[PDB]
Amino acid sequence: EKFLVIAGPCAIESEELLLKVGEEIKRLSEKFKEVEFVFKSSFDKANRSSIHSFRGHGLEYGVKALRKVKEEFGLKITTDIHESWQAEPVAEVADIIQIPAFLCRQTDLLLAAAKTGRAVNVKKGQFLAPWDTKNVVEKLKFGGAKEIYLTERGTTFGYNNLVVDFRSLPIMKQWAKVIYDATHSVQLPGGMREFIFPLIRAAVAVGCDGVFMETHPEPEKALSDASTQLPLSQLEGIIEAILEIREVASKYYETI
Amino acid sequence: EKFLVIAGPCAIESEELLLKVGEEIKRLSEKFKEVEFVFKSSFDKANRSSIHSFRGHGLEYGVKALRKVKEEFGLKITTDIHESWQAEPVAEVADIIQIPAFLCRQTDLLLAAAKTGRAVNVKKGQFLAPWDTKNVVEKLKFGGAKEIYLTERGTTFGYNNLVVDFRSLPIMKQWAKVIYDATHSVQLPGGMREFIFPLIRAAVAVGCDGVFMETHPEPEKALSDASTQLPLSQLEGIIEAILEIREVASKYYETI
Amino acid sequence: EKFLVIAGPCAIESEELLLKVGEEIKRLSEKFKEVEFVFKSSFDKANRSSIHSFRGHGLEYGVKALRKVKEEFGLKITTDIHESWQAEPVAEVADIIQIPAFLCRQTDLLLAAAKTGRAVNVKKGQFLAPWDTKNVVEKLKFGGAKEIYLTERGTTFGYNNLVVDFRSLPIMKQWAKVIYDATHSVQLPGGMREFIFPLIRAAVAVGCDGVFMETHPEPEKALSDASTQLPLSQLEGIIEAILEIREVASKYYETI
Amino acid sequence: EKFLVIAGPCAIESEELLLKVGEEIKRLSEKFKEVEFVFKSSFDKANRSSIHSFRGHGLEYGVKALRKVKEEFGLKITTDIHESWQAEPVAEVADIIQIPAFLCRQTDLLLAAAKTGRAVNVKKGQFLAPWDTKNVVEKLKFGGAKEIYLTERGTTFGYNNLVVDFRSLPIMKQWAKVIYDATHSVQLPGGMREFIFPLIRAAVAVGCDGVFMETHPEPEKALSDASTQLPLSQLEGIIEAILEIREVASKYYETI
Repeated sequence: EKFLVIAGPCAIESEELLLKVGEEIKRLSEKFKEVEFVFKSSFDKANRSSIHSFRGHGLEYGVKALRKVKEEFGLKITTDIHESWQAEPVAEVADIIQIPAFLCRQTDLLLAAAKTGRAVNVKKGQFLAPWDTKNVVEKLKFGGAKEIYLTERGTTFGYNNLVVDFRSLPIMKQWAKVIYDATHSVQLPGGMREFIFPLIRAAVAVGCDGVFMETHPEPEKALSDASTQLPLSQLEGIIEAILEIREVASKYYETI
Repeated sequence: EKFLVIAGPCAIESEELLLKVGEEIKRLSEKFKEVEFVFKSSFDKANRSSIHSFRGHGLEYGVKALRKVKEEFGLKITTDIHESWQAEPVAEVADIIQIPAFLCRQTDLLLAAAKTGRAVNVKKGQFLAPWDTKNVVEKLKFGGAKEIYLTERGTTFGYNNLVVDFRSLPIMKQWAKVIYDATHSVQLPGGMREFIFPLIRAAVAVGCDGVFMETHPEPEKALSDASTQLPLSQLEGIIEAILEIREVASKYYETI
Repeated sequence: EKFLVIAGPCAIESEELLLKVGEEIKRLSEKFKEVEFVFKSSFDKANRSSIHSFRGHGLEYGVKALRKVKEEFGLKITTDIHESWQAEPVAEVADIIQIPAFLCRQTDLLLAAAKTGRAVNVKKGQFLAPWDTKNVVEKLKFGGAKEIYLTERGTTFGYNNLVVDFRSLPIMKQWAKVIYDATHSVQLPGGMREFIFPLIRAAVAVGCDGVFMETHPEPEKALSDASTQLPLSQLEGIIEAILEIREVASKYYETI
Repeated sequence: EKFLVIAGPCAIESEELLLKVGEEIKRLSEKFKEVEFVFKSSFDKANRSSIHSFRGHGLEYGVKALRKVKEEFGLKITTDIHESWQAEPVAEVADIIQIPAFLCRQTDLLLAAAKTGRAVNVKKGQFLAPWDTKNVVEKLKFGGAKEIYLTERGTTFGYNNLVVDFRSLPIMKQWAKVIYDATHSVQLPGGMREFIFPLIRAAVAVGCDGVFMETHPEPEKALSDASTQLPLSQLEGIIEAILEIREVASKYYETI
C-alpha cells in the first residue's frame, strides 16, 4: 500500500513559509512516487501552554494559505480543528481533518469532522491506552467517516516527559490505519531532536501506514515547536531512510 | 473564605434527580454553616468513551434544571462547558464555570469562561504536571478572571489508571485555590469506590480549599460514573469526617 | 493498637551520631508512651548510585554501635540486610530485620530473615504494585516470620521521580501491618524535604500502623540522604502532629 | 566486534533441555558466522513472585550443565548471579556474568562479578533511568571490568506493565555496549509474545550491539517465563530478519 508522509511547518507563520516548504515537499513527491504526501500546517495553536505564545493568523487566513499550497503544488492538505464549527470551513480545503490529542475524546468534534466526508486523523491522547482507540474509531464510523487514521504521538510518562510504547502500532492497526508522529513524540511537555531519527526508524521497523513530521526551513526561528521541528534540508534523507527500512522490514510485518 | 464542598449527581439525568439531591445538599448546607456548598451536575458528558453512552438532555434543559435548583434551594451552581459558545448561556445560572480536564489547555474555552465574570474551576488535566498549572491560571487572569480554582483529579499512571500525587496540592496553592476531586481521582480510565473516603481524608490532612464529590441516590442506576458516585446517604458522614480532620490538621498547613 | 515510629540516622556515620539521636528518641519514647519506638540505622548503604559515595564502617562496627544504643537507652533496633549471610549476625541485635526495596523479591534474603525468629519489615520495591506484596508476605510466613511489616516508600513515576499511591495502604493492610516511609518517598532517584510533612499527614489520615522517618542532627552534613533526612529538632513536633491527626481520623479507618 | 545474540532457555530445567537448545544454537552459530552467539540459562530463579514457583536445581548442577554445553558445542556461556559469593564459581564456566535487573545497584555483586575478570552484562533495573546507568558502568570499571554490557529490558510503566523507551539505546551507548532483551521487555510483572518480534525489529532499526532472547522447545511447558519464551523453531527466522534489518539500518546509526 502507498505509504503516507504528512509533513509541513507546525504553524502557519505566513503564507510565504508555507510556499517555501510546499515547494520542497512537491519536489520530494516527484522523487518518492511510492509515497503519498500530505502538507500539514495548523491555522491555530489553540492549546499553547502560555497565553503569550504564538497562536496564528486566524482560520480565514490559514485556509487561504493552505488553498494556495494545494493550488500551486497540487498537494493534499491537512490541518487540525479545535471546535465543531471549524469542520465545515476547514473541510473546503483539507483532504484530511486532524483531531488534536487533547481533544480525541470530544464527541462533537469527531462527529463534526466525520460528516464532512473528508478523511480524519486523530492524534492519540497522551492519556489514552492503545486499546482505548477502538471507541474513537467507532465514533468516527458512526459519524460517517470512511477513511480513518490514528496517530501515535507519545504517552504521559511521569511529569514533563512522553514515552513511545511501540506496542501501540500493531494494537491500533486492528481498527485503523496507523501514523507515527516523529516530532511530537520526543517533545517534553511544559534531549529531544536527537531522538527524532532513531524513533522514526523504530516506527517503520515495527510497521505503520505513514509518518507525520513537522519541518521548518530554520527550526530555531519557528514560532512553535522550535525544539522539535526538523530542518527542511534534512527531510529528503530521513524519508529515503524510512522507505529503505520499511522495505527490508515489510516482509515481517504481522497480519492483523 | 470557608471550606468549599462541590457536590451533586455526575450528569443531569433529569431535573427531578437534581431536586432530590439538591434537597439533601440544602439540608447539609443548613447543618454545616461553616461550609460553602456548591451544587454540581453536567448538562452534557461530551467526552464519553463510547458513542452509545449517555450524554444528557441538552444545554437548554440542563440550564433550566440548574435554575430550578438555585431558585428552589438558594444554592450556588457549577457546571462544565465544552466549547466557547457555551460560556455565556451557562453563566446565566452557574456561579462557577467548570473547565474539563481534557480541555484545561484550550485557550479560547478558558478565555470564554473568564469573560463571563464568573468564578472558574479548571480540572487539572491527567497529562499536566502540578507546576504546569501556573500558565493555566495566567490565561484566566489575562481573561479577566478573579476567582480561580484548580482541581486535583488524578494523573495518568500507566494505562487505565490514575494516581493522586498529593504533592500537587501545596504546589498549585501557590497560584490558586485548590479543590480535591474525590470521585474522579479513583476512576480507572477506559476497586474504586473503596478508595474515595481514604483519599479524601488524605486531601484534608494535606490541606486544600475544598472538595468535589459526585453523589447520587442510587449510584448503581446512574447513567454516568456509576462505579464512583457516592451514595447520597453517605454524604453527611463524610463531610462531618473531613471537617473534623481539617479542624485538627489545619494547625499544620504550610504557609503558601 | 500501639503506633510504631521507626526513626534514626540513615547511615551509621559513627557510634557517636547514633547515641546523640538515640538520646532524643529515648526522651520522646518517655513522652509518647502510646508509641513504640524502634531505632533505625544502616550499617551499610549497599546500593548507592555512585562507587564514590559513603557506604559505612562495616557490619561488625554497625552491630556493635546498635547494640550500644539498645544497651544505653533500652530502645528496640532495626537495620537492613543485603545478603543472606547477614541475617544471623544482625539478628543478634535487631528486633526488626529490614529488607531493602530493591531486594523485596530476593527469596533467599527473605527466608534468611524469617528463620531468625525476628520481626521482618520489607520496603515495597519501587517496581512493585500494592497487590504484588501478598506473595512477599506469603514467602515470609512460609519462612517462619510471625511479625511482618510492609513499608510504602514510593513507586517509580517517570524518570528520577517517585509518587506515593496512598491506595497502597489499605490494600497492603489486607495481609500485613503497614508502615509509611516519610523520607524515602519524597527522594528523587538518581523539591523534596518540603513534602515530607504533608505526605506523612496524608498517611496517618488514610491510616497506617506506623511511620518510618530518617532523622539527623544536621542533615546538610549527612553522608547519605542529606536532602531528605529530617532535622532531629523537628522530630518531636512531627510525631505530635501525626498522633493528633491519627486520633481524629481513627474512627473512620475502614475494617479490612 | 560482531553482533551479539544471547539466547537459551530461561531456567536450567535440566541439562538435557540445555543440550537440545544448545544444538540448535550451535547450528545457527554455524549458519551465521558474522554473529557471536552466547548460550544463556539461569541456574536459579532467585526472584520469583511466588514461593511455590520453580527456582532450579542449584548452582552446582547448573554450572555442570553449562559446562556440558560449552564442551559439547564450543559455545560461549552466560548466566546470572544473585549474591557475591556466586561470582567466582560461576566464572569458571561463564564467559559473561549477568547481573539481575533488581540487583543492578548492589555494589558488592557488581564488584564481585568484575573481580572474576569475566565480561559483565547488567540488566537495567525497571526503576532506573537510561542516564543512571553511567554510574553502574563506573562501578564495574572501578572493579576491574573491561568488557561491559547494559541490557534494555523495559521500565516500570504504571502497575504490572513495562514499556520500552527506545531512547535508552543511544543514551546507554555513550558508556557501554548495548543489548536489547526481547523477551522480558514484553512481560507483564506480577498479550505479550505477539510483541516480541515487532520490538526486536525496532531495536535493530534504532541500533544496538546485540539482542537477548529466551527460547524453549515448548514454551507452554517451560517452568519459567512460559508466556514469553520464544519457540526454538522460530529462532532462525527472527535472527535472519534482524540481520537483514540491521544491514540496511546500520547506515543511519548515529555516532556514539
